[PDB]
Amino acid sequence: QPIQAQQLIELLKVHYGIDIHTAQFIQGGADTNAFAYQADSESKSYFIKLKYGYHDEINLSIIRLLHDSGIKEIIFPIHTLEAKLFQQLKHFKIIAYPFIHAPNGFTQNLTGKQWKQLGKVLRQIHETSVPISIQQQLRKEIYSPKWREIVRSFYNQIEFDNSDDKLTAAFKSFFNQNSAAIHRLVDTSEKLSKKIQPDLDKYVLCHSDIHAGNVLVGNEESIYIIDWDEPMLAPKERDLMFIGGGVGNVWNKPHEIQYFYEGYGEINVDKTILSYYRHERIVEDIAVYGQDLLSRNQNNQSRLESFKYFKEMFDPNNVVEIAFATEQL
Ligand SMILES: Nc1ncnc2c1ncn2[C@@H]1O[C@H](COP(=O)(O)OP(=O)(O)O)[C@@H](O)[C@H]1O
Ligand SMILES: CN[C@@H]1[C@H](O)[C@H](NC)[C@H]2O[C@]3(O)[C@H](O[C@@H]2[C@H]1O)O[C@H](C)CC3(O)O
Ligand SMILES: [Mg+2]
Ligand code: NI
Repeated sequence: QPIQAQQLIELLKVHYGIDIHTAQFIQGGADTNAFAYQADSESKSYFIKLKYGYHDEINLSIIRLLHDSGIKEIIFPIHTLEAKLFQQLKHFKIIAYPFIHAPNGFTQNLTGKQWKQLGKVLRQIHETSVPISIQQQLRKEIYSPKWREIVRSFYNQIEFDNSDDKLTAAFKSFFNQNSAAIHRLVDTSEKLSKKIQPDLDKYVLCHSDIHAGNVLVGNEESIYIIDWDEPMLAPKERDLMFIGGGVGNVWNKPHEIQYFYEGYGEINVDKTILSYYRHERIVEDIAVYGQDLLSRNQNNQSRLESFKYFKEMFDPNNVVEIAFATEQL
């Protein structure tokens, strides 16, 4: 909600030379730095992002590399009048894209054919060669204990309190009920991290967060991998962990996993790194949701979501049960 309709309209007119007659702010949003609007002209619809991050230029750098590489399953930004993929403004950055109406994977299942196409495209991304100038700017997999420590710092905080409101209490209670599994996730991630032999030579370009929510499933063959904010250099397992990973209660049907590899190309998958990620990723979520639900912070309009998502992870056939089900790797 930084600017208003008629304010974005002028900014798009001045910097993009586009004549928009209607623009609406969109809900959801990543949070903090991340606003999204739908702006329409007489003939087209645009999806506008007003970012406030730092890596936006290096990430645009990655889709620029992917577009050069011939990957069509990505939404290429719209050029500013200065031939740039983004317009640097006073306090924020503008990034326009054409508007894609397809629903994400949490709502639309992929057909066997689309599953093959996703495997084919992920392989393409992984096989993509990255210029050393970009590799030096991309974060690398260093198996940081950062999130495991934060979750542990929670261990000794889940105790009855009078200052906590209903939400905080319900969270501590839920935490206590699943304390065993929570420690197991942290311990298994820590354990597996030491069992892994870091071989920088086997690191490929990874999306790092390619679950169903980051896939727009259009008609057919018109699917799109979005959310290119965390690309990194790491083992391919960083991304393969999602196939059959169960994020969002989908992508948890074993028979689709084969459809996927049909296009990715059945190859050797390190079952240990693949298991590490499935555990570590949940540890990260526990840590992020945990901090939000404990800080108490009033401006936390997110606590509601954080709690819902937190518990969502422990549901039947969701990410926790799938990570624990080693026989699925
Ligand atoms: N080009 C686009 N056109 C239409 N909707 C889009 C477009 N890009 C993203 N979206 C919508 O926004 C949602 C979140 O996008 P994403 O890039 O993952 O942002 P965030 O990192 O905040 O989750 C997607 O589920 C989709 O509904
Ligand atoms: C910054 N990336 C996002 C964060 O990691 C976020 N957790 C703080 C993730 O939450 C999720 O893992 C998944 O993907 C979300 C990620 O895309 O998004 C779902 C809506 C909720 C989830 O629990 O299923
Ligand atoms: Mg997303
Ligand atoms: Ni193109």
